[PDB]
Amino acid sequence: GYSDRVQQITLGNSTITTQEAANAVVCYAEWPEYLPDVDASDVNKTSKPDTSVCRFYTLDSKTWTTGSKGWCWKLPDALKDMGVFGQNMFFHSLGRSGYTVHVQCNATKFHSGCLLVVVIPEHQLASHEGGNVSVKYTFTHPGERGIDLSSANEVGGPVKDVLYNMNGTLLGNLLIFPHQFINLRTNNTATIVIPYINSVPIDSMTRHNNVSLMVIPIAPLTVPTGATPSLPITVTIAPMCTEFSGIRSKSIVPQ
Amino acid sequence: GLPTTTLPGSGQFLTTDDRQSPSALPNYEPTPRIHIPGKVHNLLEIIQVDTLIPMNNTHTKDEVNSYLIPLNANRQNEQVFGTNLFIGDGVFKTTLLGEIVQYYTHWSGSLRFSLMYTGPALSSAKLILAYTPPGARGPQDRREAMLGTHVVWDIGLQSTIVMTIPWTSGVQFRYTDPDTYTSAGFLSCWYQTSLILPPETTGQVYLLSFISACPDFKLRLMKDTQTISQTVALTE
Amino acid sequence: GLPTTTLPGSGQFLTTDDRQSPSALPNYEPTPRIHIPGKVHNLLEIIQVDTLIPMNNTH
Amino acid sequence: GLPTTTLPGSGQFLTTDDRQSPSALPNYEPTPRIHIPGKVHNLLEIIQVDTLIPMNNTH
Amino acid sequence: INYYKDAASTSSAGQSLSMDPSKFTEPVKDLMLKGAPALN
Amino acid sequence: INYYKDAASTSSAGQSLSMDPSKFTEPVKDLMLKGAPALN
Amino acid sequence: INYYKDAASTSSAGQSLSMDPSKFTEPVKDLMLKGAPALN
Amino acid sequence: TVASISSGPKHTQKVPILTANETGATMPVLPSDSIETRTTYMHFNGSETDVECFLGRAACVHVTEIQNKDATGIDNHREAKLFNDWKINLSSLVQLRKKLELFTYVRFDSEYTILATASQPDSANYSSNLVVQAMYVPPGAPNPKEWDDYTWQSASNPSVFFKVGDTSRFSVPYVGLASAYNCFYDGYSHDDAETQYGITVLNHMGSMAFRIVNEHDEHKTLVKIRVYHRAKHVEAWIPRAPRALPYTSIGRTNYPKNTEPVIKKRKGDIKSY
Amino acid sequence: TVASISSGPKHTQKVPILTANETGATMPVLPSDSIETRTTYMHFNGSETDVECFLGRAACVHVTEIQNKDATGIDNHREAKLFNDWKINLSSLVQLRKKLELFTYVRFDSEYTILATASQPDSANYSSNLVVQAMYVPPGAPNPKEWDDYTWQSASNPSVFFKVGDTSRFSVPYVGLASAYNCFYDGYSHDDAETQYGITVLNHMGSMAFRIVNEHDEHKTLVKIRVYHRAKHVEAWIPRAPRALPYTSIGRTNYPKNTEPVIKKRKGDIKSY
Amino acid sequence: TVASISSGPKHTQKVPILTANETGATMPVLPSDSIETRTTYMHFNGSETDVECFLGR
Ligand SMILES: Cc1cc(CCCCCOc2ccc(C3=NCCO3)cc2)on1
Ligand SMILES: Cc1cc(CCCCCOc2ccc(C3=NCCO3)cc2)on1
Repeated sequence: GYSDRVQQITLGNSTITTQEAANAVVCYAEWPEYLPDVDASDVNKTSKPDTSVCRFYTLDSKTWTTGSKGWCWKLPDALKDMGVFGQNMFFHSLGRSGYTVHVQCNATKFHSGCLLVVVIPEHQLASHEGGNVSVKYTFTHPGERGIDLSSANEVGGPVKDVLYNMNGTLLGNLLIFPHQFINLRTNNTATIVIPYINSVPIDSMTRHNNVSLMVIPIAPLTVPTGATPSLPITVTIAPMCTEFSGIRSKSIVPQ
Repeated sequence: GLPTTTLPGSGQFLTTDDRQSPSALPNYEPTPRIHIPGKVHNLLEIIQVDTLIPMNNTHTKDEVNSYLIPLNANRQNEQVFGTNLFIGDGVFKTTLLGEIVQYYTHWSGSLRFSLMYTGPALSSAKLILAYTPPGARGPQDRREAMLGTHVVWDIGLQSTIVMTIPWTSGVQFRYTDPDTYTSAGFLSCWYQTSLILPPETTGQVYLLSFISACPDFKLRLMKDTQTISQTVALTE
Repeated sequence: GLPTTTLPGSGQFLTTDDRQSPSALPNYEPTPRIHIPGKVHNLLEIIQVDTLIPMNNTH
Repeated sequence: GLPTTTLPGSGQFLTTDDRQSPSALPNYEPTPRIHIPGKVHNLLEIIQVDTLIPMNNTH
Repeated sequence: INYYKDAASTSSAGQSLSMDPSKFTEPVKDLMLKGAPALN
Repeated sequence: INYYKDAASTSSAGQSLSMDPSKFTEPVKDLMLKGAPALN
Repeated sequence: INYYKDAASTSSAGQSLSMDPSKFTEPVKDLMLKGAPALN
Repeated sequence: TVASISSGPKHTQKVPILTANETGATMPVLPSDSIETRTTYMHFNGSETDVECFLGRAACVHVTEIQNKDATGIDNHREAKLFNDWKINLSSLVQLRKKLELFTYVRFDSEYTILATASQPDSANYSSNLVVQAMYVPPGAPNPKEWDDYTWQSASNPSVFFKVGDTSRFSVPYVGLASAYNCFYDGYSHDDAETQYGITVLNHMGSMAFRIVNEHDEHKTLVKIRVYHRAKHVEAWIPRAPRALPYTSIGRTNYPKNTEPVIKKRKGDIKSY
Repeated sequence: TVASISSGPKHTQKVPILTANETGATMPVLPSDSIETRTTYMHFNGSETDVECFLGRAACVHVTEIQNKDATGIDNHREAKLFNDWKINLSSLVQLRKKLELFTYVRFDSEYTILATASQPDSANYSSNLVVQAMYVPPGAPNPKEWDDYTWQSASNPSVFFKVGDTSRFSVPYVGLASAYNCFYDGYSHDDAETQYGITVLNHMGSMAFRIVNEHDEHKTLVKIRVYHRAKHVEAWIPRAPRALPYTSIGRTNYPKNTEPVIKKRKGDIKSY
Repeated sequence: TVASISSGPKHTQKVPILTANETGATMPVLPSDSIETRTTYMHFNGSETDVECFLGR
């Protein structure tokens, strides 16, 4: 009586149940694991807070309306302030982590709409100015708020044009990245497990984000007659196999 | 001193030849490799992942909406969409498949075309997808369409339908850039019965459509893509 | 570095010589051969089929 | 005469390449080596000896 | 025959002949069998 | 010795030394023996 | 393959792979053990 | 091998020299069936009549020309021969053509040799040294527009750079779409009422493009390119009647009107020697 | 290998063509799951789509130019192109760039070919023969200031001397600091509020510098350098969506404003063929 | 080859970090004598610092 459909994920002191899942994706078919010695470089023993950092943090909720263009969060940024995960983050020189991402959106059998939930490794954004204008730090570190693709261009911020993925590629091809759809008629959640993907064994958690999670409405939300025209979307994310190394004074970052 | 003779071609530089060269950095030790998920070995590995087709090309500036094929409730007998199968041009051209095919001169193989339905769960519909092999015109009505490769799709719990365009061909390779002799057919879709919405519901519903290549597929003779060009060198 | 000497004829192009060359299309896979009746191997095979002589050349 | 083809790079001088050359002094016999304390083999051997840092740079 | 000492100086590598699209085409956590229902 | 990797790059082929004119000179359905009457 | 007769004409030598810093880092007459007191 | 066996007088009921040509056969009659012969050996193998040998020597297949000159103010490089191209084909020059069309389908690898020589028809202080860059542009590739377009980057398209006066040589595998190249094709690309008829539809293999890499000197320099083609690994099927009339077009069988009698008229009778 | 197996009529409870794309998988459906097929073999290996092959041909990555002229009274050699340099990078010319950015991280050895040709745009008696000396200047090395500085001694820095008109070729191991080169980098060099964003910070590999060794003749000679790069021993991870809009800068993803629709609009309906 | 071995807390009478530089030696102290380390390998030989290489271009 197991269905692909019902699932339970327990991680730390927190549990999620979905009764309307559509399997789960594990990026590149690899599950998060700690850093092996053969791959290690820094000689420091690392710190593995385990259950105090590897639990589920639910970010603040978004509201899908007929005019929504899509939202974008960066990792580990989105979690920069969650509990002890965040403290560890500002206090060590280097850290490394994988995540379980669970995006939630329920409706009824009269609604229609379909969101794309995708994880993009190394999502370098484009400046809407063109040329070689850079995208300032603050703009690519929105924190739990994430970036709202239907917000206005700002100065020093990225471009927010959806048919171009914020980088000069077409929305249609985002499907080459680990992703899952939430089609109100099928699905009510999306779950993706992200292994740590980098060109170095461990890195800085503040100067470099290693994935952007993106939720994009593709088939517009259509509510039943005289229904309220909107649904909330909630994102809950859990660091998994986290390791921190090179402890010290506590980083100070712009803004 | 051993006697030699040099042949025609001596001193030429062929950008495609593969020979040994002296290393400028004798004895240098590269950084160790660490493990990174995701290694690609063949472009054939990636063109099997499906991506969305902007089938609804009828707009005037690129929009999220050209990915949406609309469906109308209560129409009978009528046609949902049509396209030829020049995978290197037209709707296909910006898709990952289209985009890679363009790095090669010839392609052969089967294509997989699927449609995912997004209408309310309490609605229902039966569509027919038809592949018309080279030699006939794009079908003009379902009767015409239904006499070639087709699948009656019944919209249900299972949200997507995967149609295969089996390789139908005299010549074993076709050109990726559209060519007549080498042309592959048409793909059309019609109401088999009709879309029906539940009460309290209204308007258009949309289908999303994807394209990817079957394991069947072959691409050969690499060349340059018409999809990118430039007028002055870029700088930092 | 192995010492060499080049002989007279170096650099010439003789349309009748038969040597190796780099392939411009590295790794390309040609279309499979299928069977076709009629293969010719030697011109000596075909000059044994008789053909008509315009003997009455007087026109 | 063996047929050859020369590749791009022929005739270049790369200061870092390592090949054989004719000796200008054929048959010459170098002076014998005697023992000298102190032979260095790697620069890695010497950067492990500590030396003083002008830390007080303020002059 | 390599004429040179360093590995960078050797010619092109030889075909992976690796090829495994499943990391890209089927990264699902619970295995899907073709023919069995997608969602149970 | 081939110095190159691809087959197209090798020199000319070597003599068929196949030679069988009968597909061209005697494509008749019932075998004709020299010396026996042509039409029986 | 050396093409030439004299040794000077051969290419560069090959890595000492000798490496022993102690003549430079620890030329002390009585051996010092790390962890034991420097001056007893 | 015997070329002739010994054979003596015959008085038989077994006549090898009477046949019925209506059957379509060429009966294998020999000197020894009708005169008295002596033994003789062949001393010969038929080596140089092998089709690999027949089609295997380089033939000139194309002569084009490009010039190095100041492109300043040229509105159409292609038109100034600032670079030029060639719609690859093997039927344009007709010596090699008659040889290939002795067969219906042909399959082979090609070895190309490209000779480039320079000319300076009007007053120059010197002869400059130019590098040519012939590059292969297959069907559906950004055709180049100026002599120094992004196209010439040729990041995915094989290109060779050689010096004028020298020769370039490389070999391309059999690039046909089918199992053989059609020397003839009695078809169309589709059943339209006005579409071209022939092979040109079939044998459209994309074009080759040449240019000089050098910028301009004070004088002008004419560079004339000659492409030679040698078939290697030849396979030929279905022999046909040799070409009798002159050729008029690449890819059609058409001959010129009011052509001249191709059979030499006797100077004398049928009876004449 | 079979490309298709033989398969006949089906009337089952087992439907391989109905799936749920919401899952993120592309189910491996074949022609034989939905029509009746016959056996056919592949006859093909997928050799020429190997990433080593795809990135393994030389692409033009840079064109620069230097001149040989009397430096007497030149206050800024660099500025007179008495020598010039190049801030090494592989993203400046954009044909090869789109190919590499199909991947996120890439690791390979490089083989460089450098072609140098000379031009004499204004009245010269002759063409001189110049030797170029391109030398690699890594980060933290005395950058050269005149065309004949002590720098050019290059006692510890690899340099190659070749003749104009010829080509130089050598190969450099993978010099990246990490395990792979980042084709993309969503980071900064540190957490400052105004520091540049991208890879340019990451991929700063030092520059390459060229000069003519020859002193000056009576005329001036323009030498134009073209650097070609071929990846050998390629390793690529994490495929990404291909580049759709035009490029504007080395190292940023930025596209131009008021760009044009990249998807071709139908001439007709959705229903059109 | 290990570049660093794994080493944990220490509370000893054996102090490798106190020395007398007046002796002329450079005592071979390592990260693992004064912090807690994890194993890591060298992945490197020191090839390009050989004097033959240093003076050989
Ligand atoms: C019949 C028949 C046979 C042929 C010849 C076909 C040859 C294939 C394409 O030819 C070329 C030519 C040039 C190059 C080339 N690459 C780099 C420089 O030139 C590649 C393929 O043409 N018609
Ligand atoms: C990504 C990415 C990859 C690359 C290429 C890096 C190549 C390493 C440095 O390149 C050179 C270039 C030239 C020379 C040189 N030595 C003597 C002459 O030229 C040495 C290294 O650049 N960006």
